[PDB]
Amino acid sequence: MSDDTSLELPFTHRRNPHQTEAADRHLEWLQRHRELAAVVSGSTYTGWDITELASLVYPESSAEDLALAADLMGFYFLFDDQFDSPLGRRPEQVALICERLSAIAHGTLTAVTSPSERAFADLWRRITLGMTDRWRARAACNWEYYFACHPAEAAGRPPDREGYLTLRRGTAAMESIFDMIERLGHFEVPQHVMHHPLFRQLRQLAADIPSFTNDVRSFAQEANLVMIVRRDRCCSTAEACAVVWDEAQRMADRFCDLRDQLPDACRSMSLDPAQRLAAERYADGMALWLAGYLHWESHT
Amino acid sequence: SLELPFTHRRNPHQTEAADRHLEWLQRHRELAAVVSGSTYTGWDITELASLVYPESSAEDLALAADLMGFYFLFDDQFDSPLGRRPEQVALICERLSAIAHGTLTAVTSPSERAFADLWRRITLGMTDRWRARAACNWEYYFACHPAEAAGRTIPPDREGYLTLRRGTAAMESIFDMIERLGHFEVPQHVMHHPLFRQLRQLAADIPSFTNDVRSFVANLVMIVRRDRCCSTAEACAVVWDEAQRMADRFCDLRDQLPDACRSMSLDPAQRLAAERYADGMALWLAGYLHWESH
Repeated sequence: MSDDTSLELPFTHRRNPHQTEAADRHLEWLQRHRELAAVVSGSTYTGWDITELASLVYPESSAEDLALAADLMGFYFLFDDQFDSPLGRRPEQVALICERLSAIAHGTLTAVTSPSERAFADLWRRITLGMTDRWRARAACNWEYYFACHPAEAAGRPPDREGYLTLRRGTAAMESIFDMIERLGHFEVPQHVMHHPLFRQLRQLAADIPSFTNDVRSFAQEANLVMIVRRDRCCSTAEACAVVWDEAQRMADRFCDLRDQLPDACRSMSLDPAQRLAAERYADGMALWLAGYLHWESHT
Repeated sequence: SLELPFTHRRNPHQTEAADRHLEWLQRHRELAAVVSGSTYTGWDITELASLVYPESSAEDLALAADLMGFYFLFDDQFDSPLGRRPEQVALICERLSAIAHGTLTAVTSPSERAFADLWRRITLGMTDRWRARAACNWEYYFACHPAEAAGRTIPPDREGYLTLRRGTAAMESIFDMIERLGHFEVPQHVMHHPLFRQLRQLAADIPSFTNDVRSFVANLVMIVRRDRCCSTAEACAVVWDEAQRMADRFCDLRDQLPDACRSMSLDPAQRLAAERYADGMALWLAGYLHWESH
């Protein structure tokens, strides 16, 4: 698929005005976590364009919070790359590593003893600043979900669609990435907005879309939905790419239809003005995340 | 009847647990008094508990009965003729989530007193790490009720209906209880392995589907019939057949469990926990389905 083509949305991406300052802060973090960063070359790391990604996906965050987003995305890209290796083919070893990382999220790790553990403990300290213990409980469970999927990924080393997508939802870390909308916006969403079915659907759709578009973008290089569809349908490669892209487009359309229905949903619960504003900041945060992500993805 | 390749089991401690459950209802009289005596016993709650957690001790089976009784009694208060104001439901439910997270100032209402008892009993013996997920799943259940109350005012959209029902059915907390009533916690890379995540979602969804077919506009049969412009019989069949397909998939996945565990080189203790977890969901399904058919 052309890097020219984009998913259709009725709004465009935005870019954080603090991108340069946050990039400088991110470079300092990489220096403080040199052992973690050294697992790939400077050229590979720059190729990822991590600070560009952070700026597009959280475009309303402060300089300090944008730097945290950058550090976080760099951790995700570096963590996972560590398993593109013979270690990544040893699920029991992966399970030990990932159990220790979850223990950090839940406050039970006795001592940090690896570069990944040290980097994640720094990030987690910063992530939980200013957030309620109640928010922290869900954020910690979503980190555990992410870490805990990695042994299955290692065991996997052609899967069925449902198994593949179930694994992908975990390894994509989108639940934590959307938890960060609250932390980087300094607010917490009212529980009966968070769990209203309109909002639960916005979150699932915006979480799923990037996994679909990423698999189309990455198919050439590469456990990929385009391959699964091509096999299952016995169709051409270009046909399989279109099937996957078009399902992403259907999800995007449904996301936007539900966003149009948000004011009626809020009024139906008689939200007060502060609750209504939180609901909008949450929905808009997921929308701007998506638009920014898609722009980054088409330019790399 | 929904078909499974294994049968239900029944807890041998049913009578003792039922007596302990009657004592709990006596202690929470104001909550219990909200419905008639014939209506409550027409549910029989301890029968359900005995069938869906058939390997629990007497003491733990009593906790399961008290919990199931709470779900029915708590939800009854929102079953008014015209529905409760959603923002009033939101206040009620925010206070209950606060109990689960340890932040409620004072336990005041009958529902609050009952839930504080149940939550203390549920958390005893479990790690704070387990409690974080269990609390979040209680919070999910409580937090869905304002949306449910709004829905009473006006058939909903299918995807939105099933998104709501997954929350109000409380199946995530009900499966959290497999660990608490079994006195074990499952290894994280078993719990989040895609085989096990699908087992859990399938077993959570099946009872919502069969319950909607059995109870005759917020109902999946009505939604299907309207969307397909089909007959009542075709719509029931669509919903019932979908339930059967999910049960069939559940059992296929359960057949693949040994290979999945070996692929991760689980040790014997971890493998046993994986089996206890999967068997717990399987027995919950078989027992529920038996109870539902009477």
